[PDB]
Amino acid sequence: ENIYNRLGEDLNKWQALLVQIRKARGTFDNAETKKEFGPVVIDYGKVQS
Amino acid sequence: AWTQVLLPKIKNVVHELRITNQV
Repeated sequence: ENIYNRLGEDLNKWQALLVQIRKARGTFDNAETKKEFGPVVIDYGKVQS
Repeated sequence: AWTQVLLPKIKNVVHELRITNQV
């Protein structure tokens, strides 16, 4: 409801944030299960689903 | 011989099924 009130009657209804949500699906929705960086590996395995 | 192998060293070809944006 907060989002609806903030963006009530946007370009049409939102038309903007619904666009960046698909981009925010990044760092996510990939066959990659754990992000490696040097010797530090962060495994987003329990939350992936 | 290659044909009957299909049905000679043959490489194993593999492909996967995944899902993205629920497709």
